[PDB]
Amino acid sequence: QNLADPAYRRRRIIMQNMRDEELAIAQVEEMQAVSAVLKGKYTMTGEAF
Amino acid sequence: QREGINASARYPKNWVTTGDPAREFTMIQSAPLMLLADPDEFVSVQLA
Amino acid sequence: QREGINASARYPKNWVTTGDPAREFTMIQSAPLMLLADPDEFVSVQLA
Amino acid sequence: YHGGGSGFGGQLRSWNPPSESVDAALLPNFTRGNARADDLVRNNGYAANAIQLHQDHIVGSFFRLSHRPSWRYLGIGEEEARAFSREVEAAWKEFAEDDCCCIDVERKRTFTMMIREGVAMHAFNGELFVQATWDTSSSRLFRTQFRMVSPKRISNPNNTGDSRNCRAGVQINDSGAALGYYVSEDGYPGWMPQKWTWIPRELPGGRASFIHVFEPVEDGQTRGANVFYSVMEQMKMLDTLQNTQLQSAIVKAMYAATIESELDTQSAMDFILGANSQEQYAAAPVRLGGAKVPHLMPGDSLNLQTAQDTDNGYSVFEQSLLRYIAAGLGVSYEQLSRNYAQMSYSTARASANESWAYFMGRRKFVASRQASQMFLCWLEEAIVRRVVTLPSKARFSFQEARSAWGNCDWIGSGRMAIDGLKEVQEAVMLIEAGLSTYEKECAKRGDDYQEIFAQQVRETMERRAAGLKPPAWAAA
Amino acid sequence: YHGGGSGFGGQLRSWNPPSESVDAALLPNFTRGNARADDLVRNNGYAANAIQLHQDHIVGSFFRLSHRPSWRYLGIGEEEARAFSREVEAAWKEFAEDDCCCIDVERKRTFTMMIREGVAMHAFNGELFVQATWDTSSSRLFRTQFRMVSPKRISNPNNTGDSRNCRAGVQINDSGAALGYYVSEDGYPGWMPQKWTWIPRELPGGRASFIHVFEPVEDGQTRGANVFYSVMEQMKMLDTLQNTQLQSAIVKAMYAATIESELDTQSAMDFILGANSQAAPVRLGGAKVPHLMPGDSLNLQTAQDTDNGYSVFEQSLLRYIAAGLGVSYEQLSRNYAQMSYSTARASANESWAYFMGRRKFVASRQASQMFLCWLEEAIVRRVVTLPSKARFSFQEARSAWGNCDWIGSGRMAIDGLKEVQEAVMLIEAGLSTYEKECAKRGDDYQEIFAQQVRETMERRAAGLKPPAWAAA
Repeated sequence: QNLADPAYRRRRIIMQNMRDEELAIAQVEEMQAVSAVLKGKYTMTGEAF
Repeated sequence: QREGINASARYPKNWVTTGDPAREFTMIQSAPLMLLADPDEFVSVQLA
Repeated sequence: QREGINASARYPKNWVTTGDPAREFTMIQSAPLMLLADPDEFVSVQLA
Repeated sequence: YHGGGSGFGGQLRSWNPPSESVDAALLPNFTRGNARADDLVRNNGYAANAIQLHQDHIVGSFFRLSHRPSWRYLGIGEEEARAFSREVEAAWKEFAEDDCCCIDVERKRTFTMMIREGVAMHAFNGELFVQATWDTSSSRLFRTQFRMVSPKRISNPNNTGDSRNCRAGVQINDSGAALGYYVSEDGYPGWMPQKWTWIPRELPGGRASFIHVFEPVEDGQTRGANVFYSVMEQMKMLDTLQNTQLQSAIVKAMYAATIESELDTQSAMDFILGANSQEQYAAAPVRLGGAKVPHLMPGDSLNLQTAQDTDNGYSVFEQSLLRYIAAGLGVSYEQLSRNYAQMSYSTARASANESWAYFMGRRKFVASRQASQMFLCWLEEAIVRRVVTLPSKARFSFQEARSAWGNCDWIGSGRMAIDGLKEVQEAVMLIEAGLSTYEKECAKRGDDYQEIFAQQVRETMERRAAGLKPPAWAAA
Repeated sequence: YHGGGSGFGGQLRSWNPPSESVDAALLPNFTRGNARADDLVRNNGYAANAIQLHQDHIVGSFFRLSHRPSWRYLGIGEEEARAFSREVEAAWKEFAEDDCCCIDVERKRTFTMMIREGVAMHAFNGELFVQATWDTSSSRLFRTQFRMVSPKRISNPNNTGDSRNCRAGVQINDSGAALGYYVSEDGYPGWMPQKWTWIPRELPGGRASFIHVFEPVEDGQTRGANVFYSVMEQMKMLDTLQNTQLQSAIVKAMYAATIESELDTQSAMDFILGANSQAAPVRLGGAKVPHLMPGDSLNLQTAQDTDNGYSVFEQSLLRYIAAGLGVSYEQLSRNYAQMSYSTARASANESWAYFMGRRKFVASRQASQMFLCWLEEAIVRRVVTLPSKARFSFQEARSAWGNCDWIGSGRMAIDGLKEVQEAVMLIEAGLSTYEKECAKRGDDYQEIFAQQVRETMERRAAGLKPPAWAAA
């Protein structure tokens, strides 16, 4: 019941996409912080970086 | 850099590619670096 | 026509493309032609 | 209750609008709504008419100040209060109506025109914004200037998404209040980038550095919605109907007659219409002079087309749509459509009364709030620079009770009645009884009673000096 | 909120106006808009009527001056202020109403004509430009001269693209304030301007050198827009409809009859019309009764009604145009349907409100600026004498010294008696003064009083009955 017009469903997927991006950034920052405490050094590596 | 923002954290944006399926993207970019001033203030031990 | 500039001198524009690598360009274009209403009020000799 | 269900015969089955807060119903299409309202105002006959009525009836040609500080609360007195009021009024009167137009930074508008533009922007945008600034280089008596801001300039920083505390650039604390506004910098060249600036609403200690005035339709509104939203669709579709009807009428009236013949393309026109084949794919033109009777062979023929009524009932449909639009916008039908058909005195007076109630309401709320806030902002620098002196033995200083020290009421241009003698005879009858004062009856004319008393007491002296008859109002 | 959505049934799925500032929506096609407005002014019956109504209602036939310096602020007293006002008014009256028209450089207009043309220029172009210069070689008392500039003459140099600081020839400082205007030079035996000169708005001494007048609506507006944009399209389409209807009526009424026969071209007109030829011009004398063979025929055409509902459509469009422009419908179209007194008075009030507002803003600002520009020279050349012990000099407080109010023509009432009864009833009570009632008719009360004392003196010296205003 209720439901929303197709124009509205475009405003929810965008919000959760932004939330997911922010959460990924936060996890990257946390790993970057933690790896510098357990050991003196860390290495940033990636497939295209 | 056109807007005037530099050395910030989590700069967001979006654009439309006007392609055959359309599409509207979303992006965040930060360039983070977490550093420690005094490295041997901690002591790490494994506890095998 | 989007900004109504037509048949003018040195129309500039500054635009930014889309995509993950975004690049900004700058261009001014004109249609310059110089004409003499009466071709003959000048004599151009070659000296030696 | 059938209203909350399917309907009479299920006709309302699909009509299920969601019950959502006012922001979630207005903001997602705010820019498009403002742009459509502006497009209507710029390019429609009736929209500009409604805006001009708003500007010229709410404010008029002069917006007069009346300073009435609350002397009793402050525990000051009467005579020094009157002296303070007189000095402040004179200082303001010089400040506002300088013909150098230095009150605003752009040096384009005086005080009254600024308030008129404020009412205009509130009429088709739902909000007006005024910023108070300073100039260090300026060497004039007052450093205070008021810069108007278009509601389009106020938006999010770098076009980011809305959040819990920031909605359309109006930063909001835990409650419903507002702290600062994000103002962009717009450039007429469309290529240059724009930069957003954060301007706090209140300066650290006492003064307001950014003014926002509107009428909250509901509880949680952050940016109000303009008054066209009820009736924009009808205005645009009415414009489309008008243009289509006019083009159709021109097309129908263009084709005067029709030729039916089997000969050449030119011989038929030569022999029937009465053109000229001439001695020396283009249409051979006839000469309009005379009355001609063509001679038709059995094959040929001539048809004088008959077109429909060029106005088959369009005026009545215009009447219905214009009544709808006038009901939506608040102005009466006569004041909007300029129809002014025959009607007695009672109907005209009733319609004018109904329009005037709404106009008085708008004047009391919108323009009055804006003017009072701007006046208090000026009075701050008036007191600081010692241009005026506060009464001694005051219960409070200026900062503590801003409203009481700068309490003011504004006088705008009054109503021009339908009949002349009746209103003034009414005013005289009220004056003769105790039911009204001279201030109330002089204010209904847009004049301040003290000025009239001063002019009358000067005129008595003038008439006495030259040997003329003393006026009626003079005392024996 | 259906306004900002798709619409009722998706009808407004294509109406997407761009949210753009007034400069971004007026500048690109400004010259074309002004050209079309001028085209309507020069070639339509109603546009010229609206311009004439503006000129003759807002300004009238005379634009008078009333000088009232703020004596209390300067701390100069009453009588010195009155003497200064009288001298300044006398000097201005003697300079502005010269019959040889030396106030303007072109020597083609007086003062009232210049103000009327300023209002008219504001009417169809949206703004008026006045330039104030000195003529050194002149041998007159006052060297001040004011020259009008048409709004088309202000444009960017060399027609270059606009910048952030210079939009449409108006150079702008950090804020929205203007500094100087690029004015072109018109070469008539030719086309398009060829020389652009810089004219600073204000001289370094604070005097006025260029005057700019208009009414903005949005925040940033470099140059103003005319009043025709709401009804330019309907006016042109009405013109086309009118001309097409007129031509159609002429064509339809032209073909009076129709002859159909198998004989030759000439013999049919010989035998059925009666136009002797021996094509064939007919003689319009008498009434004729032709005789036809069975194959012949003669038909008398019946045309449509000449005005088949066109008049009411013209009424509707004219009401729309009148709503757009500002003047009431009866003034624009000269219609004057059967109506009572109350409706006429209501409509006249609706027009007079707007006209009074325009007079108080446009003409008043222009005349005040010109008067101050003239007054600076007078004070300098010692034509007038400043009161002694003034708190401020002239330069410190310009507006306080030159504070003036202008009086134009008054309204012409529908019934003369009722307004006179208004004046006398207001005067009998204390609700109004003689100054306002003399200003409502367009007169200065001081001159009326002086004329009245002179008249009673003349009557007494002649031996007639004393007038009512003289007291025994």
